[PDB]
Amino acid sequence: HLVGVCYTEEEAKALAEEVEVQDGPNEDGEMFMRPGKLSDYFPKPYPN
Amino acid sequence: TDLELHAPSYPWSHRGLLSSLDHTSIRRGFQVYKQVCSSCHSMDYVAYRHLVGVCYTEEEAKALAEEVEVQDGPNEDGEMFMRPGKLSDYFPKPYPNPEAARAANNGALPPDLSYIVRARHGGEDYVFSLLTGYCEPPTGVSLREGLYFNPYFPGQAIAMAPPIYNEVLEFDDGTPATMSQVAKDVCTFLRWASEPEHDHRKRMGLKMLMMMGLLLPLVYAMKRHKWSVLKSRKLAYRPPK
Amino acid sequence: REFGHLTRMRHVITYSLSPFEQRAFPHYFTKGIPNVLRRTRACILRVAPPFVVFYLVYTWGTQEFEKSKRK
Amino acid sequence: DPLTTVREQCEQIEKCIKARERLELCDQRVSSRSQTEEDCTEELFDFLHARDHCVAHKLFNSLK
Amino acid sequence: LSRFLGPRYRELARNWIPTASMWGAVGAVGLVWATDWRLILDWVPYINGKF
Amino acid sequence: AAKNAVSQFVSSMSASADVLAMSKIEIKLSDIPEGKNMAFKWRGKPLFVRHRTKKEIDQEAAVEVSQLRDPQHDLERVKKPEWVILIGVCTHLGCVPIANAGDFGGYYCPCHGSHYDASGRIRKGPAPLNLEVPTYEFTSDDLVIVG
Amino acid sequence: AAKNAVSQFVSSMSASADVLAMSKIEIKLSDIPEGKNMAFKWRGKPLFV
Amino acid sequence: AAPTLTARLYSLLFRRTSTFALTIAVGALFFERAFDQGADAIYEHINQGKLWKHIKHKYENK
Amino acid sequence: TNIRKSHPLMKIINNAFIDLPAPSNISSWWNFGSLLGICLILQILTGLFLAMHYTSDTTTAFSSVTHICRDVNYGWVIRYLHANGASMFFICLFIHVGRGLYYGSYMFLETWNIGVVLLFTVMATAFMGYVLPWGQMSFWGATVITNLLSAIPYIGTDLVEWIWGGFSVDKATLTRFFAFHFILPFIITALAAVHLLFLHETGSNNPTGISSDMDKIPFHPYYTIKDILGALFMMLILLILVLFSPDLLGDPDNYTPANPLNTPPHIKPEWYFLFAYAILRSIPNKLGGVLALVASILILILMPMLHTSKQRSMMFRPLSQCLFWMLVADLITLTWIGGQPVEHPFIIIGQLASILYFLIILVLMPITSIIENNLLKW
Amino acid sequence: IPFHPYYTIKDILGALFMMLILLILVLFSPDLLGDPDNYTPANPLNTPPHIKPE
Ligand code: HEC
Ligand code: HEM
Ligand code: HEM
Ligand SMILES: Cc1cccc(-n2nnn(C)c2=O)c1COc1ccn(-c2ccc(Cl)cc2)n1
Ligand SMILES: Cc1cccc(-n2nnn(C)c2=O)c1COc1ccn(-c2ccc(Cl)cc2)n1
Ligand SMILES: Cc1cccc(-n2nnn(C)c2=O)c1COc1ccn(-c2ccc(Cl)cc2)n1
Ligand code: FES
Repeated sequence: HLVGVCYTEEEAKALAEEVEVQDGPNEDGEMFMRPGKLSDYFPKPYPN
Repeated sequence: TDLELHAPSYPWSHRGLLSSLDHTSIRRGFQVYKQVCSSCHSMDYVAYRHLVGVCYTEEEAKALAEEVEVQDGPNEDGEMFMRPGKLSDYFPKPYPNPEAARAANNGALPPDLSYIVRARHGGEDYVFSLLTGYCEPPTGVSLREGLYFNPYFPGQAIAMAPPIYNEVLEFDDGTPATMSQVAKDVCTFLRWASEPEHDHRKRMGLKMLMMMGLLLPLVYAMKRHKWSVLKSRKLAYRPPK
Repeated sequence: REFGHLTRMRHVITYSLSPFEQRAFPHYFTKGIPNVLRRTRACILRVAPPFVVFYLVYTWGTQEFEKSKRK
Repeated sequence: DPLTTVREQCEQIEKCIKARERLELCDQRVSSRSQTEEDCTEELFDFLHARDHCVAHKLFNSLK
Repeated sequence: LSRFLGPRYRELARNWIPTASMWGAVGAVGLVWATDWRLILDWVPYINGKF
Repeated sequence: AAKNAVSQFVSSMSASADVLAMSKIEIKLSDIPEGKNMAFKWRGKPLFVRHRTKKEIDQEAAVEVSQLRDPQHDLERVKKPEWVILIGVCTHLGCVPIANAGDFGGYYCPCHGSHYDASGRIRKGPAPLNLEVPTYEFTSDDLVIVG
Repeated sequence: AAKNAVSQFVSSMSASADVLAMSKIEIKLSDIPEGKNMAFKWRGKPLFV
Repeated sequence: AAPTLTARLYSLLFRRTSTFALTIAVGALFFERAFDQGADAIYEHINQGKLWKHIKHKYENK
Repeated sequence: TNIRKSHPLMKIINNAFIDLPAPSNISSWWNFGSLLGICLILQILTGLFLAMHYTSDTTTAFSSVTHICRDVNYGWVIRYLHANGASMFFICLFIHVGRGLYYGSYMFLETWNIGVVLLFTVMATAFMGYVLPWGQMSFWGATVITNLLSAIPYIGTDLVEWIWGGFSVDKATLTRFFAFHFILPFIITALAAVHLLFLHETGSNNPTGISSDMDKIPFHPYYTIKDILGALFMMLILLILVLFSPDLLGDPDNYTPANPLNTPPHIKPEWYFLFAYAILRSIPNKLGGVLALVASILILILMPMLHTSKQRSMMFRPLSQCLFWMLVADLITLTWIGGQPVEHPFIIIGQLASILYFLIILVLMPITSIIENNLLKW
Repeated sequence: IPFHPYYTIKDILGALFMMLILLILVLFSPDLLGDPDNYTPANPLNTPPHIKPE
């Protein structure tokens, strides 16, 4: 929601990559980490 | 080139117009699902709380969910908690989150079995003729290394190894578990699976057939009362001569 | 179009009886089946032979599809 | 084994004596030459359809 | 039939036709602003259609 | 009452989207091992992205145009021949098969014994056309923009 | 026969199967170590401990 | 004379143009456990020993 | 001071249903017009319950339908009422059209023309609702239709892009099939009240075609009780199918969820679209199929202009009704062919009977009405 | 007097004056009439300072 408001799309794809999030399950393993993919709501400060 | 084989019609105990499903045959049919399949197949539309009043008592089916422990969601003090199963438990998946179960199954995904009887031309009549009509490939017919010659499959080459033989398990009531007894039980469990309202609708279709034997003769006699004025009348034409 | 405005009629008389002076079923099966057998002999020579032409195409149309898959 | 006692005598009908009698009359003909694509699936379908009906009328009373 | 043709209806069709055309070209150019016909907004380039 | 009542209210359910960055600007990962291709999420059906890795070459130009129903070859649509993406539609029905089944290296359509190829042409009938086109402009280094 | 459309109508919108199996009773004993109290974010109306 | 010589219930019941529409409301009773006969008697007669309340006594008492 | 004749609301009811002059010899075929109004109110009430639990999303839609059949109270009886209460709508609709064609009722021109509009809006509403369960017949029936809708040369390719939501098949794809399916039954209702405002100008036709202003009876009590008897006989046969065989008319392949990665063995619509599907596949072109589709429903408007007989009804016309049942026995042949594979015998029969449907209405009917005039000495 | 043209044109003038004042509130102050406390999600574990209808 910031592209066109505060930053260009680069400066925002690269700003999502500052933090790595937990995405869903998978084969060939589990709980795999992933950086921001721009479809990412702002990270939670607490688990619960 | 080859053709289609059609399953013969069996005299089931629920193929009558006011008939039911034999509930002890559904009890023995869940065990054959528990222990022969459910390692290659699933059932994500049927829970454990749906068999209370059908096969098992609520005490009997509470202790039957306990056998498997299912991962639940995140919390404090941990990330993925482990707890035993409750009655709010859909039957757990055999290859969970399976990108390619074919890795375990030679390039073929085994289907969900929640609607396998409602989604086949021949119903549970097709599933019984599938499991008890296996053969070995005939002359001129080739084969892949993980394919078997089933005559009741459309391509006649199925990637499922024959899952039932004589005494794959033993029942908790002493019936002799031969190949046909275990098959009939999972075609009476797999009809209740895809059609759980089967018995409730054949009795509700009796509480209206005895109400149209009352109501329908009694509006027809209101009709013949009014129309008898017109049905009996006489007409005459008397012009001046 | 109300009742005393529909047409013009002269010299016709009508006699009618009460619903309470009549039995419910005067002639039910002594007159019922010779009346239905009259209406069946009339309109079955117009209705039925179109539908036996569908039948001879259906029985021939699944005797060619089953020899289309064999020898 | 309620199958294989029902299955056995159900191929002693004089309708299954016709449907399998030509199965090895065509079974001996495919592997004669090394390059032919004639399968034997069809005279197996005539035999299985003629056998599985007679099994269906006689099997469900022996069980449960 | 013979109810329909003559020297009357087709000279009533003579001053009809301009009416027909401007009943037809009304339907032609009027359809294109309601249903977003992008293949005919190109032909007159003066009208900025979508921003 | 026309240019502001009717000319406005198509864009909620039109080619104007719901999410800003969906697949058109989303750059794609190597979540695809070469050998088989499995399903996706948007653009409707699985737009099967391809890493031939020096494969599919020659297979393309071995059979020529004569009995081939549709003149549409991968010499011009895709720019360099280690690159294609597919469509999940058909020309008559809407058919794609379970991936990597066939004799030549193509598709096993079990509806009417039809047979399709990997990069989208047809041996059989009754397919009138060949499988249609996705919209793309490949520009940058590794970032995949289809849309 | 005239109730058969409408006597099945009032008992229709009281909820069916996902509700009275668990909102009947939820056993939640042996939860807490002593000295501090928790909150149960269930029971419809809330319930404490 | 010889025909039914009983009472006449058209000088009270049904005759009312109102009752034509009131026997959705005033004529809406009397016949629910008179038809818990038949319905719950011939359903549980053809279904002998197959329902759950015909077999639950085995797994009732331990 | 009769309150049935002077009250502002009650006058309209009294003029339309109570004191209306009706012919005395009206038979059972005039009952199916009130059965269509029974079937329409039933589909609207049952459809509003099913809309409270449905979710339009191509990932979560096959699962929303199984949720009502296995979790929601009475959801199995309300869902199978709806799927079977649309087969009853379509069997009453084809008897109703064949009545008005037989007894010459199309001569009420303003009534007949609104009827042909009602036959389009009904056939389009039952299409948008069958795609909504989102199984293997709901996907491969919508992509057969939209291929024949992107063959219109000037509007066709940008129109199918709007109904799919701008994409192929995603969440905002079934949002437009669901919105038009909610709305069009409330337009069928308003077109049926205008339908009966034009019949009130002449009153009804009667099996003899001859006018009947000497022999009228009031509508109440004679046809208010005869219609009620026919409406209860309809609810008997309807509830037989909901409670004894609710899967008799549908298809099993719509119980497999929608997935383009697999393919069904056949493409088969419901029984009441099979005559219109045997005509699309009979013309080997995507333009001569979408034109031969709409010509099969639009040909009803030429029926007032093609009538060349001196009499109105077919009761006294024995050669004209011999051709009425060749037309009924040809819509049966087009319903059997419409659910067969496209093979050798099922295409020579599919096109020799898509021709005969148009040769009977347009050519063979107006010539046989003239031979009848010539044998009666006009 | 007849209703058309005298009150078919006088009502149209009043209906366009209504859509002016309505679209002023949608596009210049769309939260003037509501309440902020309905932007806190429903939770009985907390309590609002006041109860206020529209
Ligand atoms: C160890 C493997 C394995 C076991 C055990 C197994 N299955 Fe399957 N099943 C498969 C595979 C693989 C397929 C898919 C076959 C194919 O698609 O070629 C399959 C598919 C099916 C089908 C669909 C067939 C069709 O025509 O679509 C039915 C029905 C079925 N299984 C029933 C059963 C029953 C009943 C049991 C046990 C009582 C069972 N399966 C146990 C592997 C298994
Ligand atoms: C939603 C659909 C429809 C509804 C609710 C409806 C309703 C009715 C009703 C209530 C009547 C009066 C009773 C009767 O005569 O049966 C009637 C008559 C009639 N309808 Fe329909 N109808 C519908 C569709 C159609 C169609 C599709 C046609 C023809 C193409 C049609 C043509 C006629 C005609 C011609 C009559 C008068 C017949 C006569 O009096 O002889 N209607 N309709
Ligand atoms: C007027 C005539 C109508 C017809 C002929 C019709 C037809 C259909 C059909 C054939 C289906 C497919 C059912 C299935 O295959 O399971 C369906 C589904 C559905 N319809 Fe209707 N419908 C009508 C009216 C309505 C109305 C008025 C509404 C909403 C208010 C509605 C809402 C729905 C919904 C929500 C579904 C969801 C899918 C399902 O439950 O199967 N329908 N309709
Ligand atoms: C309005 C109108 C106008 C012109 C003709 C006719 N009509 N239709 N058939 N006949 C012989 C006619 O005179 C009608 C009546 O329309 C119908 C059809 C059924 N009902 C009905 C039945 C029972 C009850 Cl309770 C209420 C209504 N009304
Ligand atoms: C091809 C195919 C396959 C499977 C299901 C279905 N289908 N879709 N809906 N229903 C109930 C189905 O059976 C179909 C569509 O079949 C047809 C044929 C002609 N129409 C049609 C005619 C007029 C209008 Cl206006 C709209 C559509 N639809
Ligand atoms: C108490 C409280 C607090 C917050 C919001 C709301 N409320 N609920 N809806 N809206 C718009 C609100 O402002 C209320 C309800 O306030 C009232 C007062 C009387 N009625 C009433 C009168 C007639 C009828 Cl028939 C129905 C209701 N409602
Ligand atoms: S892919 Fe379906 S027949 Fe060609």
